[PDB]
Amino acid sequence: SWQCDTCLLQNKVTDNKCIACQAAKL
Amino acid sequence: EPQVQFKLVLVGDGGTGKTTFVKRHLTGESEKKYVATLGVEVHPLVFHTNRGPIKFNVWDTAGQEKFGGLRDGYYIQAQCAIIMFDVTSRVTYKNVPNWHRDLVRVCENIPIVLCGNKVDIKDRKVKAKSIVFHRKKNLQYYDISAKSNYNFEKPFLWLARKLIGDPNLEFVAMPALAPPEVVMDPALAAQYEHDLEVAQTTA
Ligand SMILES: Nc1nc2c(ncn2[C@@H]2O[C@H](COP(=O)(O)OP(=O)(O)O)[C@@H](O)[C@H]2O)c(=O)[nH]1
Ligand SMILES: [Mg+2]
Ligand SMILES: [Zn+2]
Repeated sequence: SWQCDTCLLQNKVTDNKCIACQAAKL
Repeated sequence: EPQVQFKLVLVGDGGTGKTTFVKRHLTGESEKKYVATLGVEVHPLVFHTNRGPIKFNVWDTAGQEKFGGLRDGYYIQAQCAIIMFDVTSRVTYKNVPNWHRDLVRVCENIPIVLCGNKVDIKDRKVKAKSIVFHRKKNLQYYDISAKSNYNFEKPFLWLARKLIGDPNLEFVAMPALAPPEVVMDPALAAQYEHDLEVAQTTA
């Protein structure tokens, strides 16, 4: 699991963006 | 090596002191981030447990609560929460069930702590005897005083023990906190702590 460097939420590899704020994975 | 962190959502009536509260933690305050698509400052609060470092990622609102309920995007993946009311303000306590509902709806069964902020003020309105919502469920309750740091750590310790499942988890050191801008009388703290016990063993 990677981490979104905008909100710090722990998303999944299958996720390509954030399931909380709709922010792109870098 | 991967880090231990939880999303913690901080909800309750506007004016209850949520922002004042998450901000007592200097490092969290300075490293906090800003989801602009949701109007939310996330505050990384690290606590040092006898088991290691744990990060509560506290989501604090940019005020949107005074004008209605929050969007799912806010509650998403919450893994614990703090509900806050103002002890000088009965209506904030009366809206506590409201928040709890809007929460559970999105976060099926997560640990929650109920908090009575502003205990520093002398003329209190919501005494310990009135605080009853937490009687039900899985709702630990603490008096707190953001501006004096009183019981600041309590809500978090209790949440850490649930998410780890270690009743014997301890914080080795109290995090770096902003100096108490008001004093918390040891008398009030003692009467109020006593008024909490003489309630848990009663009704
Ligand atoms: N006496 C006292 N006042 C507080 C405390 N925490 C917050 N306040 C006051 O409550 C008002 C609103 O606080 P704020 O953090 O902005 O509330 P929020 O809307 O829940 O985020 C401010 O004027 C604060 O100074 C506290 O622990 N004690
Ligand atoms: Mg605020
Ligand atoms: Zn995000």
